[PDB]
Amino acid sequence: EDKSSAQYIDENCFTWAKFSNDNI
Amino acid sequence: EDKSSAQYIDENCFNLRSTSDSISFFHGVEKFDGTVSIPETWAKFSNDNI
Amino acid sequence: EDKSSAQYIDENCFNLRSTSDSISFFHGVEKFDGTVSIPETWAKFSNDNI
Amino acid sequence: IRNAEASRLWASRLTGDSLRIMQDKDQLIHQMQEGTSRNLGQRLSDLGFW
Amino acid sequence: KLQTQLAKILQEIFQAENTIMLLERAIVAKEYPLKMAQTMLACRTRRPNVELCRDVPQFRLVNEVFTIDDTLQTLKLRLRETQDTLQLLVMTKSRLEHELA
Amino acid sequence: LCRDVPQFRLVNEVFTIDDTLQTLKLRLRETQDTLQLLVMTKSRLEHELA
Amino acid sequence: DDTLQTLKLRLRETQDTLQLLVMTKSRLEHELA
Amino acid sequence: VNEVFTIDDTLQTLKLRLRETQDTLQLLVMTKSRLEHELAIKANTLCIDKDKCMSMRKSFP
Repeated sequence: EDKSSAQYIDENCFTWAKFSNDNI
Repeated sequence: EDKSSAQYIDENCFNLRSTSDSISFFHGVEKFDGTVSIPETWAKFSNDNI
Repeated sequence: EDKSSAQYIDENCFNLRSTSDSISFFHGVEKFDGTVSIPETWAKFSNDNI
Repeated sequence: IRNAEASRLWASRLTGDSLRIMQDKDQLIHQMQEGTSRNLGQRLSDLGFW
Repeated sequence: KLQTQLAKILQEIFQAENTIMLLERAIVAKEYPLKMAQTMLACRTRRPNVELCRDVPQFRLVNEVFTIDDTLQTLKLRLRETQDTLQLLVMTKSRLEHELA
Repeated sequence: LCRDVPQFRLVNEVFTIDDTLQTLKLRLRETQDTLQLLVMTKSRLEHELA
Repeated sequence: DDTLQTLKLRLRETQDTLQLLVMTKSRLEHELA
Repeated sequence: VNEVFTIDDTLQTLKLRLRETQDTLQLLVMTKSRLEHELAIKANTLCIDKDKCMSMRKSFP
């Protein structure tokens, strides 16, 4: 949900990877 | 200008909160002769400029 | 009764599936040379008795 | 009986040793970390002065 | 008497397991702080020109590296001793239970 | 005294497994400096970018 | 590579067969006597 | 046969008591290790006490 909301914000307007790795 | 570059570097290093981006296991960094001077010499260069 | 004990404490290992509580460190026991005899030897002792 | 008891005392004292070492030396680590941070702060202050 | 001894052996063997897990989580805890000095040094070594400074934070960072390496090696030492103690306790368990039988 | 095929078979397979684990950990103990080399490369390339 | 493990397996098998053979020899000599 | 096994079982029991004896010997190694460990503290305390006691008895007019 966080990622999708960020993507939508990026679309409308115009390390997290490590945390996702730990989640995996 | 050089010392402003220096201040910004030191800022984003000390004020950097860890666990975030720089968590790579650097090694071999236990040796560095990059420093050529002693702070007193740097101070006297600045005084010479003044 | 010797082979009764044999079959009992043999079946409580094959039927005993691996996951248990006795899993805890030992040392290498390659040096173990307890045994002395042969299959044909058990066979022939049984034949002697019968 | 003596085998058992001697082994127990051996293990218990070793455990106590390990716990004490880990705890105190962790405290030392974070102390010197604090020292590093303070020194960096004063260096930044001097640089701003210049 | 022997049965009582067997029971307390079981208690002590899993206590030793608890010690081992304490040691391994100590390893995990000490893994991260090694990042402090090495990353700060790696990023600091880069400066444009002469303002490179030999100073107290640098000395203290060297001390960081030295001390942390000492921490890891002492802790893995403790690891070897705890495994040795556990295997000794287990062979004692085995012998005692066979004469129980 | 259980002297049949299992004892020798197990004795051998445990060796096979530990010899196996030797090279399996060899791979990882090399993967570390495999990481380190790319660490130096990335540090360089970002600095020349600056 | 794998020839190493195969050779060691042949080594152990040859060993075991040798103890088998020698003790069977001793036994057969016992009944012979 | 009966005598052959009577030899063998006696031999393996002797081997078992030999393993017993080696276990006892390593017990003794551990115990003497404990004793020599504590002996250092003994010696240190004794020498420090002796030195200071000599000093204070000799001195303080």
